[PDB]
Order: sequence, then C-alpha cells, then structure tokens
Amino acid sequence: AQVAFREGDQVRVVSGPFADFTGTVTEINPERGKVKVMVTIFGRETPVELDFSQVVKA
Repeated sequence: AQVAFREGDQVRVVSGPFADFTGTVTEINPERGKVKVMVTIFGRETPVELDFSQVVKA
C-alpha cells in the first residue's frame, strides 16, 4: 500500500527564505496541478498557493 499524496498532509517549501517551513494541504487540483497549504512564517499563519514543483512531501 503506497500513495503519492494525501489531503491534510504536510509539505515543506521548495527554496528561498521559506525553505524551512511546511503547510497544511487544504485543497488539491489534479485537473491542473496546483496545491494550497497554510504555512507559518515569523510565528504566524499564512495561507499561500503553490504547486508540486514548489513543495515537498514530508
């Protein structure tokens, strides 16, 4: 039993100043290929939109 991705999971950022945080998958877009996760920067929530090409599974 294996899986590529699952809603409600946690994924880290790709790079940049945010290359040390994760997010909470709220919704997915298979038809296109996007992903939304709620990250936390400076000790505060921050909902941002990304894509598998800018995130990683942890």
